[PDB]
Amino acid sequence: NTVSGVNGPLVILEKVKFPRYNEIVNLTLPDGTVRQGQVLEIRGDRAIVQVFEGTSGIDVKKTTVEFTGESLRIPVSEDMLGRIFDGSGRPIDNGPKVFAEDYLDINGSPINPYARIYPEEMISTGVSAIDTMNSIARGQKIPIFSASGLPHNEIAAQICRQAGLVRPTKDVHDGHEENFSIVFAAMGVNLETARFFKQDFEENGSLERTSLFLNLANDPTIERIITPRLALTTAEYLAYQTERHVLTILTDMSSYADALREVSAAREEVPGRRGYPGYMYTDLSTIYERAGRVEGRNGSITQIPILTMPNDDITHPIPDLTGYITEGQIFVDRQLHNKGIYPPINVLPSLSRLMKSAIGEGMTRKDHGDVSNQLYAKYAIGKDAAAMKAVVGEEALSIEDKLSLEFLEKFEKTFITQGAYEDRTVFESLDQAWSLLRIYPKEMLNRISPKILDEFY
Amino acid sequence: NTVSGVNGPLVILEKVKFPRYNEIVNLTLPDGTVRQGQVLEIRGDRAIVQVFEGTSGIDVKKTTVEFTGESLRIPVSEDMLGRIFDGSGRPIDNGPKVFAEDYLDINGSPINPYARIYPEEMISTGVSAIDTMNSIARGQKIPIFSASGLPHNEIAAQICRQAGLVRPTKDVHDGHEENFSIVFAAMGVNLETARFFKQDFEENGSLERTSLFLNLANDPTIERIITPRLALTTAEYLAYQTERHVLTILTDMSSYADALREVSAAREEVPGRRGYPGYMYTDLSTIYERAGRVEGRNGSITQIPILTMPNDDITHPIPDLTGYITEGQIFVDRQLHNKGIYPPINVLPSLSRLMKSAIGEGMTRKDHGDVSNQLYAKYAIGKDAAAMKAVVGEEALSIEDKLSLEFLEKFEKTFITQGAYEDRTVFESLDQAWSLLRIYPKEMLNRISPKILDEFY
Amino acid sequence: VFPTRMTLGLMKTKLKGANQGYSLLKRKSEALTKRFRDITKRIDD
Amino acid sequence: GNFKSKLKKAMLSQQITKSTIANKMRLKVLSAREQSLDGIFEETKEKLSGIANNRDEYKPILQSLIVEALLKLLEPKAIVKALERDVDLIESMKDDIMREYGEKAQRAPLEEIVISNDYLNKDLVSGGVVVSNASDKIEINNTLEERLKLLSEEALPAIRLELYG
Amino acid sequence: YGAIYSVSGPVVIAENMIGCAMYELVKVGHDNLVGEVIRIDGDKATIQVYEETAGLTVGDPVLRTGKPLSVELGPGLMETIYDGIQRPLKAIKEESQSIYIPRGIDTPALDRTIKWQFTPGKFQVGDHISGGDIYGSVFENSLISSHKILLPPRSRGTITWIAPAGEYTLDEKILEVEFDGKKSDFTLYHTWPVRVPRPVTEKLSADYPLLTGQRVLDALFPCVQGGTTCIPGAFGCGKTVISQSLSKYSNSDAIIYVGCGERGNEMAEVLMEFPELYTEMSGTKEPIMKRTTLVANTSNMPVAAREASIYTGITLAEYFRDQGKNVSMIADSSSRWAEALREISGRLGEMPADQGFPAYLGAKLASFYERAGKAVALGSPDRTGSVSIVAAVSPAGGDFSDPVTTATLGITQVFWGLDKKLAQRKHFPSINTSVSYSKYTNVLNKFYDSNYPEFPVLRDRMKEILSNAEELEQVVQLVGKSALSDSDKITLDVATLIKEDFLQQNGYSTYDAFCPIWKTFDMMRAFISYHDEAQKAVANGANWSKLADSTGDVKHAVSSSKFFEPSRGEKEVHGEFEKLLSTMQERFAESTD
Amino acid sequence: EQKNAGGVGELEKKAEAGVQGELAEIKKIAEKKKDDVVKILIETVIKPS
Repeated sequence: NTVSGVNGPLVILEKVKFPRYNEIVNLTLPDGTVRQGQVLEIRGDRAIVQVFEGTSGIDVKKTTVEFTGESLRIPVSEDMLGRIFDGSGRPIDNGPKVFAEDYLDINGSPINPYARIYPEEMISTGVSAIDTMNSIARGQKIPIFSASGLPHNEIAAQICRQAGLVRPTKDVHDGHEENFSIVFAAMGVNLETARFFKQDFEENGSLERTSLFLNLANDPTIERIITPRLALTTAEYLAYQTERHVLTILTDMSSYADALREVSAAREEVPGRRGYPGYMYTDLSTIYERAGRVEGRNGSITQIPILTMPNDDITHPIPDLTGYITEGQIFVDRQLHNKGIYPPINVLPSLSRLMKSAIGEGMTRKDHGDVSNQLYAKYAIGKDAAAMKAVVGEEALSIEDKLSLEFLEKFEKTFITQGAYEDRTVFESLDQAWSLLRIYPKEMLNRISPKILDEFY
Repeated sequence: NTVSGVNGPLVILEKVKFPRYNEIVNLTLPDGTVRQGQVLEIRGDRAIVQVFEGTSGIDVKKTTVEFTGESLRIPVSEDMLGRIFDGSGRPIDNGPKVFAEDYLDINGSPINPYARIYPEEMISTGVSAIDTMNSIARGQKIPIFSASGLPHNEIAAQICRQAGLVRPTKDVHDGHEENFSIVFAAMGVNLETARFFKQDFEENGSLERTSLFLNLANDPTIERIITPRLALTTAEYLAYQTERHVLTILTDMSSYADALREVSAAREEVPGRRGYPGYMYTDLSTIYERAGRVEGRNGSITQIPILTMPNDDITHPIPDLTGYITEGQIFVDRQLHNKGIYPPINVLPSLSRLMKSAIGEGMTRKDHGDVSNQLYAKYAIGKDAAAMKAVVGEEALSIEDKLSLEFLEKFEKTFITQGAYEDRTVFESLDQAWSLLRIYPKEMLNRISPKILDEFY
Repeated sequence: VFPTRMTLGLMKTKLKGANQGYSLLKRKSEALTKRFRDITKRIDD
Repeated sequence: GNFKSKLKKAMLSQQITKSTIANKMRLKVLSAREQSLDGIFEETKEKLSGIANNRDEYKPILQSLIVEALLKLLEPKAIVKALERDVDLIESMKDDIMREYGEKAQRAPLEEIVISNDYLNKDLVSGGVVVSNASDKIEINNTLEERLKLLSEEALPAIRLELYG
Repeated sequence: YGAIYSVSGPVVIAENMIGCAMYELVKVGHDNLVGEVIRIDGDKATIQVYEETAGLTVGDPVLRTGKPLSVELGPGLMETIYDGIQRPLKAIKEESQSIYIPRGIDTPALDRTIKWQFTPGKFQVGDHISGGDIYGSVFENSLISSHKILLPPRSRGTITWIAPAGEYTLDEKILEVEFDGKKSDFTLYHTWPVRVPRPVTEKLSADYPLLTGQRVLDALFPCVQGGTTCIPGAFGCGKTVISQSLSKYSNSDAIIYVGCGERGNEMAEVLMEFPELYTEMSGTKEPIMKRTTLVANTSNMPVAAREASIYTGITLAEYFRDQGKNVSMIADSSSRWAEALREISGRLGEMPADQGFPAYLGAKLASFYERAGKAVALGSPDRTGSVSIVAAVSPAGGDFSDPVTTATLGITQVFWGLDKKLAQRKHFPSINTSVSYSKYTNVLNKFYDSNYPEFPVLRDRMKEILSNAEELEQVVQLVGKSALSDSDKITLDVATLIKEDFLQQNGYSTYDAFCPIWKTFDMMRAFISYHDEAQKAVANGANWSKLADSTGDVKHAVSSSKFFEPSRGEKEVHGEFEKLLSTMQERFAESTD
Repeated sequence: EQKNAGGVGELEKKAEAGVQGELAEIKKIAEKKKDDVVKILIETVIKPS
């Protein structure tokens, strides 16, 4: 009906009891622009709305509302690739709107025809330190944990450029046979970097294959959270109807987390630990839900969320909850970056717990899981030996440890390091693993069965 | 007669303001299930009730309420003993009626007749580590600070079960002319554990010496804090009127504390550090007020509360507040349980602050005090020696350190270690002590008067 | 910068590592210098 | 080794019989005490029926039961459930029950006594009345059986001490 | 009846809800969503609605059904996968064409087309009957026909009608009970409230060991059927691999696998893996499946379901318990249930006070636990049934200082560690004697003494070797090695052997599908004998180095033990390990002189 | 063990005889003082409680 009040950016409507839940309402403001808002909650003879464009202009008696009568749903086309959108899917280049062939729900709770077949075939991201150690399977969602003090935007970028150049490597491996498409969603990221993302798609020649949703921080909070839901829904349509391998790259979760946090400052719903909502978990889980093998089991959606730790620790609420919903984690680190390493990836807390089962010898090798296991134990000792080395002197060193100190550096500067443009064969990756291990006797090995070792070493 | 609402454990019944505080009320259900509860708060035409059994499932119109007219009190009797009760003191034995001779308040004090006369005269637990090294005399409240890494329930039982077999031996030496009774209170307990205590007692023939009150952990939290309160009141009556020395065993203070933190969910009362009350002091104190010498002072109420560190943190709020109030503390550590010593009481930071005050003769010996000094000091030195041995080797170690080492192994493996069904009277303990100390010459024994040292090496 | 949410537990054990080292290493040092002194008088003669 | 172990075992089984002797003695003594208590109470309710069934002796007793309840009710109308022979008994001394409340309370005479059409069984209680609020928000359950049960809580220590104390 | 007052998140509030209780099953809106009144504030009831909202308006009716929310336990539970609200997942796949539950769609709690073979109980006409007594039985699978049809907990009367043997539906009545007038007619399914602990004849103390099938789990502290256990996780240390692996390897009559609030990929894995693999009970035609009743919740589905998960799951263990079936309930992970509880705490608006976590949290964790245990089965013919709860605990913030873990350790009597540093190094599951305890130990080693083994003696020494190693390692790190006693070196060496053979095993031991107690005992027995001979050997004079060099052949042989499988000696006692002891004795002879 | 093969069944001889007289004094004084305790219970119940 009309504004009773506005409390924070949240706008308090006084209105008669009829609307749908998540029903779009259009607020008529006196300035030549009408705007849409969604009822966040519906209550007894009032509804609290956060208006999707702007944050100012609402008046007491100079406002009018009319109920659209329809809750927000994303209008989906599979012709949506090769178009530039914003966070509401409106054009910024004038002309390419989302348009439709079907209308599907933004939550993806109605359809949810996610297959009960567990991640199957191999995926790589062309970065050796990712591929071998925490090996990606289709439908597997494994987070990229980063920290600021980093060119973390450059690491995300690298993965976006690399995605789709990997795919002929994968065809040959027989972990892909079908088209590859990219769904790209941006939330609260710098101007320069938004041009880097467009440019990386352009180079690849996959601009046609990708959709860009661009959302800045000067576009509202509620609208920020909707953006990946639009993207996600379109990916689900790609994966289900046309049996495609869909990669959605969703950056930046941190920006998404803040937005959730700013709200509930006038809701009846109350915020829990560290001022984060307690149903923050619930919010993450809605995003995360569209990910997994689709029914038809020739398509899948693989999802890579990008998280920068804003405080740097991994026990901060943003990473801690995410790591739990996902199956393992991938750690980027400040320390490698300082020495002058790119892409700087620490592997010591990095483990994916569903890695072994997915992969098999037919597109990897049987030693892929064994050779990875050896390299973690040796790297771990090398790291403790280093810390002790500083404090006491070379008094606590032993033969294995001196060897381990060299191993650390060897691995760091040959294995993990590679150019932005560079991409890597998995089979190649595995010969370079063996090479590093060749400086240790075989009697000191034990995370590999003696049968397996004898064949490939 | 009309339930207004339920907000968690706390139930709001809407009926008039004419009831008094802690008056039992009866919720009459159409299920034929009468549940009693006690009013926490009374306000104008509503009272807030916590139901002992269950806390929800009551209709908002098909229910009636009746007021009892009696505030909660324990029917206390000397014929009550040797029987297994719930957390409201009602038989689960399938035995006869509770019986009364008086009705005594369980609110915190019945008549509070806690003396302005300090502790003397030994109370024997039948565990060597506690009795000799940390002498407890009646009225003293020394807690056992244990952890979940130890078998806290099994050690607690041991103290009860071996206690009161010390007593014929005391009667002969003339320590006790009046009888010995145990009041055992178990909280939020597991079913196997509840049964375990009864079976242990049955085996020793300590069953009819004690009353056991079991509150199970499926029983709501409010019942659980009521349990020790019931126990403590019963004990104050046996101790005052028929003059008996009573040892009260209360496990687990950590579960009682949790209940207290747990209630508050519609109260306007806020907790303090780590979520535990600011008034956590107050609640501890409440148990603590029933403990001390009774008026007439040949009977006493002696309290040993048992506190379990859940995470091995001595800076955890529960032990800290308690520790300040209590006359010393007993520390039990994980390390000794691991070597396989049982009981594994390290007497390294354990203290009794009124150690001298307890002993005498006729239930101790004169030589008790001097020995306590020799064994503690030698033991501490024994721990220090173990670390040095690892470094220097066995063929490069000192004489003084070698002696200290030998003492550590024997001390642990003979004094502390005793069998499950082996009672260690204080007289028995003191002899074993002289064998251990003998290995040192007289030249290295000196916190002992030469008079003693000449009697017993 | 170091993790805010329950670092306490690891950081306490760091302290216990350190502490054990002062006592033990001081015993070790004490013993070596006690020997050293004995040798000193022997060597000089 | 095993002599000593099997010996400890049977010396423990020996004291479980001491514990079963001590529990069985004390269970018998106490269950004989409970049985006597339920013959004191059983006789109270055989005398109470005898009083209740003689209506003229009962008439003041009924009045004071209702009046006792009204002092704890304090509502302007009271709903009274009684026995079949006692709703008539009440009716014919309506004036005396509301009179006697107004002289025995500060509160002004009860404006109405509502004579109920739901009645109590001789199968539950021996008589007595259920006095309740008009909108039925509060009940003062002043029945003869309910009263004896409530009495038992305070009478139990008096009797336990005299007999077995 | 009621009129919707407000819809905030998937929480619906409705005014005008009188003669309603606090666990009522309700149909919410005009959409007829399944829902439950958790609490009430005056006239206004706060209802958790188990299907999502996206279009439910204010002022739509709310109809109370006149009874609590319960779950259905009948026949056909086995060899089917359900959710945590318990609607068949499989039936959902065909009819809705949606693999996972669709919005606005409702399906009743069990399949209503399936027919079962009823065979008569041990009752006839005019017989007095009681609850948990066996009224019949249904041949439910091929592995097990042990599915007893019982008179419900809290039922007694006389049976007016006993139907004869034959084929019936589970909606097609076969029993009439009369208690005082018609109590109700009964069918093959029976209903049970998921908010109450299921009645029992008596609880009995646990004293019968289950063998996990993992040598390491038995070796340090034995599992018991009837118990409670914590296994630490960290969400990237292969906690899933060992959960699913334990489930296969452990052997009970019925197993209930409860995914609390999971990846969705992990749940999918178990659904696929189990009919492909075999049982050790000789199961055929989807082997493992026939033995499992599976509760599948992902975290991406509604939060109500995920609350409901554990409770439904425990009731399923309990139902089978009354029949006299021994149950293993593996619930994974209990920390995700707590995370759902923290969610409810903030959505209704109840106070959190357990470190930013619920008021109720500590008590709800205990309530779940107490429903597990060993018991004399419900009903008077007397059977043994048990429930062992294996509940995974894992971080919810800190490493063990999170609320979840603090509460759970209080109440658990069995705890088996898992160290992160060894996890990354691949030596999981790692049990640390400081981070592990069993209170069941003393009754359990005396049980194994009766069975044949010397077991209690081996336990103490196993503990001693691990125990001294941790303290000596701390001197090694700080001071270094330039000296470390002859005895101390031995302890370190032997402790490595124990790590490698026992602690490391999960797709690295070619036999691990089920490992007997005798074999574990025999393996550990060789390790301990090697230890005592070695320490004596340095003391009676013989260098440490000569002693390593001569032990030689046997030392390797114990190193290699782990791959070896029963194939010599008995069916549980292994000759290679028996041979080993005697050869060891000969090595000592060479080594001392 | 022969005194533990005789020590059972002997529990009930000692449990009965041990209270044989207590159980008779309980029923004796109850019948005596019954009307005089009942008469007090009668007064309390029939006059305001």
